[PDB]
Amino acid sequence: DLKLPRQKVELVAPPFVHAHEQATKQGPKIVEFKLTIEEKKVVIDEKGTTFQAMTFNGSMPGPLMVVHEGDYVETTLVNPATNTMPHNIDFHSATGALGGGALTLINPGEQVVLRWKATKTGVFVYHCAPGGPMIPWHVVSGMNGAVMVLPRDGLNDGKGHALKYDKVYYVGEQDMYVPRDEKGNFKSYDSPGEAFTDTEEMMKKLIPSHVVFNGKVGALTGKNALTANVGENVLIVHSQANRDSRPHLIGGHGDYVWETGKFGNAPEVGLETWFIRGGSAGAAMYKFMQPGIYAYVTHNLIEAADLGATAHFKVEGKWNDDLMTQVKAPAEIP
Amino acid sequence: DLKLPRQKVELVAPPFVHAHEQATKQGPKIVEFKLTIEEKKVVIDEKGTTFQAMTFNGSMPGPLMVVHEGDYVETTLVNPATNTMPHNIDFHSATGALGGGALTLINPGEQVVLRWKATKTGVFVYHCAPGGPMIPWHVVSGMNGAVMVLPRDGLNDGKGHALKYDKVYYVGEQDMYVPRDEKGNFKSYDSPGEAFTDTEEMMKKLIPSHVVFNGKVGALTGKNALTANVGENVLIVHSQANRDSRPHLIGGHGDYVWETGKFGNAPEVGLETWFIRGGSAGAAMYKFMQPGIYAYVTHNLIEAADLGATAHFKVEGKWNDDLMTQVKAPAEIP
Amino acid sequence: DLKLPRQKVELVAPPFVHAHEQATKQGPKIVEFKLTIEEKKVVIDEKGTTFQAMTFNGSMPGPLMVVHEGDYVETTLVNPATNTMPHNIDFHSATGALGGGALTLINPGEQVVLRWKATKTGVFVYHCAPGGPMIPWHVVSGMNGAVMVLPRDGLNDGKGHALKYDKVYYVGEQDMYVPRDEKGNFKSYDSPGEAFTDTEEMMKKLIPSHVVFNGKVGALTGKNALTANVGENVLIVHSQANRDSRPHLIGGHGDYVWETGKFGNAPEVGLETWFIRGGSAGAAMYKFMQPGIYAYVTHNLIEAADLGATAHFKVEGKWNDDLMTQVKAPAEIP
Ligand SMILES: OC[C@H]1O[C@@](CO)(O[C@H]2O[C@H](CO)[C@@H](O)[C@H](O)[C@H]2O)[C@@H](O)[C@@H]1O
Ligand SMILES: OC[C@H]1O[C@@](CO)(O[C@H]2O[C@H](CO)[C@@H](O)[C@H](O)[C@H]2O)[C@@H](O)[C@@H]1O
Ligand SMILES: OC[C@H]1O[C@@](CO)(O[C@H]2O[C@H](CO)[C@@H](O)[C@H](O)[C@H]2O)[C@@H](O)[C@@H]1O
Ligand SMILES: [Cu+2]
Ligand SMILES: [Cu+2]
Ligand SMILES: [Cu+2]
Ligand SMILES: [Cu+2]
Ligand SMILES: [Cu+2]
Ligand SMILES: [Cu+2]
Repeated sequence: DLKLPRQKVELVAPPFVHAHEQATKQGPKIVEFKLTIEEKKVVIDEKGTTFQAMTFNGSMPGPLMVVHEGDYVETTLVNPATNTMPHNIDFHSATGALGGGALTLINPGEQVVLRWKATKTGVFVYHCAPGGPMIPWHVVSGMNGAVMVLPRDGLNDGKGHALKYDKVYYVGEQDMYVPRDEKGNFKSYDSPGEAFTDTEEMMKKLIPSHVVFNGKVGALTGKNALTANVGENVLIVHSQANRDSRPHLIGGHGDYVWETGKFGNAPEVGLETWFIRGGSAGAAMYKFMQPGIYAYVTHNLIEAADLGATAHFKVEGKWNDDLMTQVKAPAEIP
Repeated sequence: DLKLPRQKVELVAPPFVHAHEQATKQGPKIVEFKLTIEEKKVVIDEKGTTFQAMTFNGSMPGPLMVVHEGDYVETTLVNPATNTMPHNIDFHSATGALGGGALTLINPGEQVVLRWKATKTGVFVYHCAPGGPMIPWHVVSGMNGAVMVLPRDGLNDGKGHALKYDKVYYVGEQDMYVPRDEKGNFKSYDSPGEAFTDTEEMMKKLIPSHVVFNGKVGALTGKNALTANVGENVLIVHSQANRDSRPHLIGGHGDYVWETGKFGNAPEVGLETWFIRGGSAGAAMYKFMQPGIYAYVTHNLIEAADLGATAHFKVEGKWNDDLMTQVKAPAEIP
Repeated sequence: DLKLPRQKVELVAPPFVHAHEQATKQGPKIVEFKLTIEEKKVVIDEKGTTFQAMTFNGSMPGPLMVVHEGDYVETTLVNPATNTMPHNIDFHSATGALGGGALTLINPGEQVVLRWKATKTGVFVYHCAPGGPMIPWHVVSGMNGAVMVLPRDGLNDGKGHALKYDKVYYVGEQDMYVPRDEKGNFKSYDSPGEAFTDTEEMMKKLIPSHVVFNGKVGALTGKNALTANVGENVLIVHSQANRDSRPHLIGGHGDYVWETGKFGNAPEVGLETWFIRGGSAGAAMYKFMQPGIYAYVTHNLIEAADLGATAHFKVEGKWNDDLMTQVKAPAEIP
């Protein structure tokens, strides 16, 4: 007999986040979301390597869901008949039934509706988990995203001061396991089922072939670079459902970071690089001080430069010579 | 001339913990423990793979030792003549002599008695360390456990409030390196000595064949699942003497977590997944809110599902529909 | 028009650190440093394995630079014509232009002068980053070091009390990727360019052949052991520009640790093992209580004992039997 107001959310594809309030005068609501599973072959690199992806809402990562502490999150999970496998959903933000996984197993052609109370604040992973060896395989195939549960008074610095972001981006990092043939080329497969045996053999060796942001090498570069202006406070939510990551903003800092991702704890200040434990999401806020190109990377630089894990920010504004200056340009040695 | 009262402890096999007080009105005591080394071939998986184990007290992990700050811990380490190698013990809780290792090297047929003052609170690893390349080999063969040093006033939340657990479990995670033959089957050996060359070659490649809790795949499942009731506050001590781990309670949380494991620091609150640095123990407390099956995993899901690192909790009590409910069971899509 | 006093620093090779004040009554200064790049073939192990190194100032790690909050750091980077490749420098302590990398790219025969304002306190990595796949390759070839930015009032414990160290050491950990030939011996190369193809293939597999402190197996052992006396408070700065590490002082503790390395955050107390995220530096302070040999390791014990990552401390002073004692020496079992 839960008679609270209902609110529908129109999810948007990462790295963007659906519109939301930080601090709110709204009381608890039932917030309604819909996720539709899509299994699909996608291209993950600039060489044309293909991958058997499985996704929530067609994206890797799945979209970021944003609610406030004490809301009830009501998700309709849909598994169309065009898919081949059973799927479910496990929210790390939720309490009971394996995070919802034990209540959401659906075959192709079915849907289910789960409600959970958002009793814990922070950013949290959600992922598919349809039992046994299928659990890692569905997650590393792309079936993961995140939810953010905000305090109703918004974020704070642990010393009584509000922290308000001007914009938020969600960076979902994906470790992928694409097998190679005898001569050393990546293999292509006709279905997720056909990719399973070779993929699992590689998975158990624990070394990914690719580590990407937003589903593909270079996804968050060029036309699709992240953007900001000097003076803007940007929140970057970072998740990794299976493997550790160490985010770093090249040329910047984490001014306020929740590396374990949970807003009941004060943020740490002034970090160079932070650590996202596999199976979690974290968040870092930075106020841009300088214009120009920044790279956002995992600071295993082999992964960042060679395996795919680099995003860019393009930042507009005025250069600050007090903070940094080229005193003397490259010249011949005296 | 140390004339304090003596107290003997009867150690018990993991995941259980010998009986102890949290807050105590006892003053410092000399607490007496005995560990007897056993080298033994064991089965580590449901396929019948064997492993040359080396253990404290016949178990992997070694038993949890519990004392209070300011106690003196007096350990009799015994290396029976039925063993083949020298062994020792290094306590991360202890100060000096390589943690005791430099004072406890014993050949088969010898015993030694070490006393150390428990000046640092928290959970800490202990492990064998008999010099050079033998150090990693004895540890990854199973020669590690943990000790817990409690404040005399018990645990607190860093904000002045007591945190009392209703029960404690010790989960020791073991990375194992079992070599394979040409056709790809795991190899069996007649002695630890015979397993050494092949095992060391694999170890140096840094990828385990198995990652297990309590010594074997499935050790903490079925009849041997962990248990709780709705409303019980459970402390889970987690150690990993060689390699990082990222614990996660599927369907729950870490309500209070000391991921670096040291009680001089306030716990973090409301975590989804925490991080145990290789060479350390950590502790997490959770009050169960929902009945049913939970899985406790490292959230590298490949390790958890495919390499062995999953435990279960079976929890009794009343389902809470406010926290989670299946609004609509699986049905055909409209 | 920046008219502050100038101060030159004479850098010294790691693990030592150039002389500096902790708390200072000096105001902001322009502190002047010079780094000269050297590409050179070096021996990294006791078997005589060679490696194509690239370094700042001829050392791995590069020297520790020490300044105070609000200083301006003016670095002359020199790339002599005896080198073969372009190089640059990226300071994680700096704000803008990819940490300075976008302003410091120099060919063999050129130098550049960069100034940045030290607005963030802590220890921070610096490394070369000359674009694309070259970034990881130059870093894992040895082109990284660290800078320490002290509060002007020196270090504190977060509870109002000064923490003053008696001496500081800088331990730079390097993951190295040396390829093997068919029969399994490590390969030697005539130039960094010639080592590139084989080295990159190995790098992308993410498993190092060697993990060393101060450039070589055994660098910080024997005549070159670290030293202290009972009663001395020693700060150990640890960096790792590419890969995670888990420092541990065998027989000691981290009395005060900033594992994310940033002095705006209070240190954690009483750690056994701490965690240095790849792409960062951290710092730990310990007051020695016992004489004798200590080992300082990463507590992946395979890396420590088998791949090269062990340093020693030799500590003078009086043994404390209250803290630890051998109650009974090794004797035959009754
Ligand atoms: O040329 C035959 C020879 O090649 C190997 C690979 O070294 O196997 C290749 O050819 C087989 C027969 O065509 C294929 O089945 C196999 O997939 C392919 O690798 C050898 O095993 C074989 O003797
Ligand atoms: O059949 C001989 C042929 O097999 C190889 C493996 O490819 O070696 C196998 O046989 C050897 C002789 O019986 C064994 O010593 C060895 O352990 C086994 O792998 C080849 O090396 C050999 O030419
Ligand atoms: O002995 C020839 C035989 O050896 C292999 C390695 O198994 O190749 C070796 O010899 C080649 C010719 O000398 C070299 O080019 C190569 O580098 C070396 O590995 C086989 O490929 C070849 O059939
Ligand atoms: Cu799925
Ligand atoms: Cu999960
Ligand atoms: Cu041993
Ligand atoms: Cu140890
Ligand atoms: Cu360089
Ligand atoms: Cu960097």
